[PDB]
Amino acid sequence: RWPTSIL
Amino acid sequence: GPIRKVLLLKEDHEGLGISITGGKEHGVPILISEIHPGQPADRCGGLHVGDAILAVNGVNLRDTKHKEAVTILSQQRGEIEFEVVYV
Repeated sequence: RWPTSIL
Repeated sequence: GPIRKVLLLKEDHEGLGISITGGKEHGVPILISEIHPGQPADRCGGLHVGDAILAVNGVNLRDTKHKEAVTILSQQRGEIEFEVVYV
């Protein structure tokens, strides 16, 4: 599972 | 798909209006997973879910780890040029 970042 | 150059305009009080996933430590590019409605990426018109971000303002992002990309992307201001490709 990959990370997600809101930017 | 074809590599594209896309211009995004944002003001200093805003973020980019995207979510990213992936990164070199996961063996995949920095990928746009969300375009948030009404925020700068949506407004610019040329960035979409599934695009890999190859570079921003001439900074290569092809072999960047997730958090490296966050730092680089969040530092950009004003008129921001993206190099992107949909795969």
